[PDB]
Amino acid sequence: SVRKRKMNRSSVGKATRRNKDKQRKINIQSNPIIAANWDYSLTMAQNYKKLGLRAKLQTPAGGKETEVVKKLEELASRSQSEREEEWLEKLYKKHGDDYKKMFFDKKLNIYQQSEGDLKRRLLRWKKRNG
Amino acid sequence: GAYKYLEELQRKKQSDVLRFLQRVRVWEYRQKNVIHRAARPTRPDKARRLGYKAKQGFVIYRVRVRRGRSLRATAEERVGRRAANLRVLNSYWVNQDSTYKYFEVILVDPQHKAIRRDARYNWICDPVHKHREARGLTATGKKSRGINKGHKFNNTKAGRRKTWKRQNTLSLWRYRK
Amino acid sequence: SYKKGAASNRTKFVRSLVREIAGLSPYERRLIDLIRNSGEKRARKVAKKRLGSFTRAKAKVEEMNNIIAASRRH
Amino acid sequence: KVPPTIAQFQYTLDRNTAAETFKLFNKYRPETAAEKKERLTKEAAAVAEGASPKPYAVKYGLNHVVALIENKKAKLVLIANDVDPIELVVFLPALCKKMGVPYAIVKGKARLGTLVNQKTSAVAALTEVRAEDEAALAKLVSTIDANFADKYDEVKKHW
Amino acid sequence: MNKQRTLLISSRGVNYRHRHLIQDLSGLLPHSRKEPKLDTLQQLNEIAELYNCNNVLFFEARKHQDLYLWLSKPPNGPTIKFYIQGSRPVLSFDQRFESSPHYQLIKELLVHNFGVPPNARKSKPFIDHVMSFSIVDDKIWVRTY
Amino acid sequence: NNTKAMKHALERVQLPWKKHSFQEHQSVTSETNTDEHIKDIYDDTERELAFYKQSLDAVLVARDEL
Amino acid sequence: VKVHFDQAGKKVSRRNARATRAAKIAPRPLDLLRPVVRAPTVKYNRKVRAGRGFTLAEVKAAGLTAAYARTIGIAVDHRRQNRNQEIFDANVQRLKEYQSKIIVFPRN
Amino acid sequence: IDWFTRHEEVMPLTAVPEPKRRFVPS
RNA sequence: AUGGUGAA
RNA sequence: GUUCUUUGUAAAGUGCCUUCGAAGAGUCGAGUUGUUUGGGAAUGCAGCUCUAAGUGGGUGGUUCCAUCUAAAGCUAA
RNA sequence: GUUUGACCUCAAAUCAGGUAGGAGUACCCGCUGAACUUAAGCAUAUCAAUAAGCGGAGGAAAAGAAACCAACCGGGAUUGCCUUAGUAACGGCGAGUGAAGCGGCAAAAGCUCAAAUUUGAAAUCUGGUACCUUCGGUGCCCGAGUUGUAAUUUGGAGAGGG
Repeated sequence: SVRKRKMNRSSVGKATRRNKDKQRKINIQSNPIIAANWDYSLTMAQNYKKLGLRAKLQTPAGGKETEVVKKLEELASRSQSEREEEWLEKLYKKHGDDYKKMFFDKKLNIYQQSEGDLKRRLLRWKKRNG
Repeated sequence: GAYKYLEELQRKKQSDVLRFLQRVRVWEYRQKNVIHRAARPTRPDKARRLGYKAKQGFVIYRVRVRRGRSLRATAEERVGRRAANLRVLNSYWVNQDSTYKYFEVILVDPQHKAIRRDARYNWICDPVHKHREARGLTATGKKSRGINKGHKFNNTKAGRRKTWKRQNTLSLWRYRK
Repeated sequence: SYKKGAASNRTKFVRSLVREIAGLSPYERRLIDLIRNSGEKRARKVAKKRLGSFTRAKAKVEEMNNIIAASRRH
Repeated sequence: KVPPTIAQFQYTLDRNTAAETFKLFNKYRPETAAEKKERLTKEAAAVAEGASPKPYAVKYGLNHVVALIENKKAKLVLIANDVDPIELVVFLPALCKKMGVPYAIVKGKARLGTLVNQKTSAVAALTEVRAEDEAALAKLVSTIDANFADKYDEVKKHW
Repeated sequence: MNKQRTLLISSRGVNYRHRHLIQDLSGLLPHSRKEPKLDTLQQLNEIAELYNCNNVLFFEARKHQDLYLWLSKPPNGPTIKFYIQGSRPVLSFDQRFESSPHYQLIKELLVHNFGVPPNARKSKPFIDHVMSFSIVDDKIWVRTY
Repeated sequence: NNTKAMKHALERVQLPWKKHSFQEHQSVTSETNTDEHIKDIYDDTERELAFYKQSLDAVLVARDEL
Repeated sequence: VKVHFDQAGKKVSRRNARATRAAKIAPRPLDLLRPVVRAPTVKYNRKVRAGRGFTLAEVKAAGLTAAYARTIGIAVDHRRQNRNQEIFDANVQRLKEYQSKIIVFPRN
Repeated sequence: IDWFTRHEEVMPLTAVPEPKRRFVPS
């Protein structure tokens, strides 16, 4: 070759890259419980059977719980705004619990929300307050 | 809104109203250059349904081509050479004469920061779309390449040279078949 | 085709509105006169030659019949 | 030679009626970008520390106006004659005549732009009004229908 | 008395071999009417209403290798389906055509349809060729010399 | 396939050619040529010759009437 | 004249590709849960094969939603139709069994 | 000839419900 | 034959 | 893993009930002159002439039935 | 107002910020296109939807989420491999040319517009400039933009409310 002949001849050197070992021994990255329980001497499919978890959901072409309990372990384990709360205080002190009067009201209930909207937000308000 | 009324108005092309608009504009576009920039698309409903937003970075070039390879693709190719920084998106028919045909090809500036942002159009900035018209990747180019789905397009679906090279070169395995 | 293409009052309105505002194309301008003079027979002949198929020319001449009848009377 | 739906324009609204139309329309300016921004900072300074009805303005988008006529919500519709693609607005006088919404072809597109905080508008419409200008609006409707519509009943004809 | 017209019509999809047959027979028939295109059946009666044609030849096209020709009459014609694998003509026929109504009726059709009326629009006085009609193995064989 | 409606078709469709001249008919009914006697039906040898004779001898029936 | 010398090479390529996808998609089984489908044409109708995607109907009958189905790794097809009753039953049972097996981790 | 528009229109061309966004302040 | 270089 | 901040009558999702509900034209198609193919139902494309429809339109199967929704665009392996 | 002012259009500048050319070219995408040679002379078949030439890209390209294939107890984006198969089919049936659906596998991922009004408020973006935690954020000013920029929707429906 023309260009390769110069690169071998020059005193610049070549951008030598040794990256063939890393193409096989790939570290697991996305789960810490797996990161501890993964034998790199074994293959992909062999590591899955060792754990318990399925490696393939289809019937595979060709031929052929210590860890899974720890995954079930990690499976065992919103408020309202200041204006919204203060606005609900105005409605409750005015009417009480008359939602029909509350939604036919114009001065306090400006955005013409339904009975179901106002009462739901009042239930959340009655949890944080009286 | 109005785009339904315009859509239906553009159907009746030889009708009295649109007939008159043709004979005025055909005279007016002959006064101007071969390749020149229109400030706004004359058929804006068509511009939209071919992907034109009336924001900074979109350009509508009007182009003139001779009558009697396809003329739509030639129209796009002519503006590609003149406006090299731009990327051809789509083109459409506006008006025709006995001697000439006119197209209003729509372009996008990939360099303009209003296009490099929004994700609906920032795909055109990717270097794989340099001269879409020079490779027949526009609407009319893909039409002339015979690229659709069906029994009709069997010999020219995924590259007519690709299917030829596949069919007329011997393939041999390590353990022979 | 469950969503075949129902009447849609708006679309019918727009099509008939544009149908009059645009006017008439030169072949149709000839065609409507050809109905009144030479009858519906020769009208279907010219329309079939002008358009692609006869199935187009039927609905076309039928549309012209609706336009003429509704114009003069109402 | 002009086909009748073109040159239904150019037979526009006259001197005095157009002046009176803008005497009404200039009352109903949309709040400009600067005015709107300063109002919201006033709202920010007030409401963060310690009611209003719907304000009437002119409606000015082509899609918005073509919505409003046939809604039907438009009362007066102004239409510019000078439009770069004329075909954009040619159907619009016919649409107004069909739905029975009173319209007027105004002269000058930039003339519409002045009342609306834009360069050009092509179409402008007044959907609703304050109570004081209601009688004045309806009087202008009759004024426009007498001057524009009744004088040019033959505008649908003659090339 | 014999005043008739022929109407060669075709469905979407005709070329090489079939268009050789359509174009040459349209040339050989001086009273032929060459039409653009059709797509389906009930319409064909109204096609005859246009040109006042006394005959019709409809080329239907189905399974990619075969052929389906439809011959019929304008007012109340009984159609017969087929499956085959500009001078004044002379029309020869067969004994086994007259053996049954099945072949006698199609003989009548082949006389005035595929033949000629003497008062044709493009009728030439000089003669050139014959028309061979005969039956073998339940099917017809036609060659023009 | 019934022959009743076939004979009803012979009533309405068929034109009387015997009332008119051979000029108007122009059709030689080459009778007594059964053509089931033809040897080699799959080789196409006698099928060519017997049909060619059937066509050419039919001209001489029309030749006197011409 | 092409020769496939790289039959051994590209198997090692494909295996290492699966190994990377295993490393990056750590607890998940590399591929999506595909349906069970009856093959077309008289010749092959006796054969029952892996289909492309389920349906909105099969997903809805299983007890989950279409958009959510894809996030849990169920391939969903929208153009496929549920004409057959036995196929519909087999796929619904396949999903319900799959839903008993899955362990969807919390987002906290 | 202004033929179709002489018969003046009655109901609007749609039937769409108008949303609550066009009432309570925006 | 394709493409190029030279030329009283 | 470790924290610092999360707000606004904010942003969605799901089931039921109620009222509506627009989808690309000098394009589809038609005739013809060339090109494309081993293409028989000129396949595909281009040139030129004319040029549609909305309980629509395209493609296939023996009188119906099945199948998709063009004339806009993006996308790894 | 025989002033003046809106726009639209055409200009301008050694202004500010950019960008396009050329090289390489195995692969890919377009465009253009021979002849020696094969059947007997050569118009097709045949060299050949080749070579040369021209234009354009990238790490791949192209293709792609059906206006698809089918005729079945239906399949379901595209690409590639195995097979279908030297089969259907075409070819002075001859030099011969030569698919495709299904099936097995490789790899798998879907979505964005245009479409009917934010109209109780262009909710959007460019640029300049001032700072900041600078592949950017914020304030302020300017321009674009209603001949429509944002949010909401793309038939798998969807939206309005309850």
